[PDB]
Amino acid sequence: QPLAKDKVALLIGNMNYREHPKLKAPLVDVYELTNLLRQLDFKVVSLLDLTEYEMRNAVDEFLLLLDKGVYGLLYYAGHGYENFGNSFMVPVDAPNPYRSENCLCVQNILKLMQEKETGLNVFLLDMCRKRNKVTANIVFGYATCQAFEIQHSGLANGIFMKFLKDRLLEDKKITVLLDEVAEDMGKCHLTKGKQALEIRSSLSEKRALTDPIQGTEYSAESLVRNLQWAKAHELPESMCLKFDCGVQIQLGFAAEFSNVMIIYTSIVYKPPEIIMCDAYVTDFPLDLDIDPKDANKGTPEETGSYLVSKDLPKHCLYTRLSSLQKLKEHLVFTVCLSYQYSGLEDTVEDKQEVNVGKPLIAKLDMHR
Repeated sequence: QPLAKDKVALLIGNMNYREHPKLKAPLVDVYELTNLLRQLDFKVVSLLDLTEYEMRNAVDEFLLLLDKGVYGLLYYAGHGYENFGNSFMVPVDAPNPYRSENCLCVQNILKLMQEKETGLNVFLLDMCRKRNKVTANIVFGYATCQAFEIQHSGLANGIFMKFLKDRLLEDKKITVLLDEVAEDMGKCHLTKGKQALEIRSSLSEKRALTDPIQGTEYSAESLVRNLQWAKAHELPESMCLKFDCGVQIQLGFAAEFSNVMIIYTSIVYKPPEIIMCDAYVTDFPLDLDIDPKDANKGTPEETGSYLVSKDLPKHCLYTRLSSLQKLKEHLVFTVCLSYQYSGLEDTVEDKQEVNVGKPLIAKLDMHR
């Protein structure tokens, strides 16, 4: 039986491009792949809309986890670029036209992966393409069909992921699964008789994503890095804030991605002596680049949140923090309360600062 020393994954989805067409499929595809891999015991970091610097730093931190016998999986969905036999991943801040120096070279990552002694290393690219001795056990999948499908929900789903999600949970050698995905796509009307998937493999043994985790036992200087990566899925716990007037505010947290978190607030208790009160969140760290006109909304959809609406309580005010990878310090923000005493005309203001630590991606000690 093949064993994994540990299972680690990094998934990046780029959609909202400054100078290039916006993509739709990376949103749901990264969200669904994150859940699928977590089911298989991978410690996953998922990131949406990264700049050049952010992409390079996240890839470097992931590469650092690839110790002897470890199973790694790296997934990128977004714009891609091809130039003189080399392929490149395009970050959201890339200027138009495309330049190599602004992008991440796939061949250079493959080269760094080839120096690891991984039990398995799966590198999958799902790109919207444009032109103008000791085994590392690398399996490289390169789909150039990134084209999508609209669901009953109105959400976009990708072609490579549609076939992948139906096969990924099976206890079969990874290369055998990918050959089936290539056949599925070859029969699919959108990709029939076209260069849609290229698979490269240097896998000498029967390894699968379903393989159990071995004598994990980290090491001395791999310890902190791994504990931080394992904790990047942990939400801040719910909190109930008490104000001197007696009004109690509940603060809740939900996650779409490792760098996208939703904060919700509601008035849980209003004393009889208080006629009217309202609560709102403000003064977030500058690095997050929020804008008060996008915070404290009546519905999750108004903040740009559509993935976790079933897990979000109704009748709250919602705020979406989609740039958490930019956070270099504790997430400290203010809960403001406006209130009025029954029989009095004046509106009283009160406020308190909340520290929710370094949530999700902020747990990592990466370059920022």
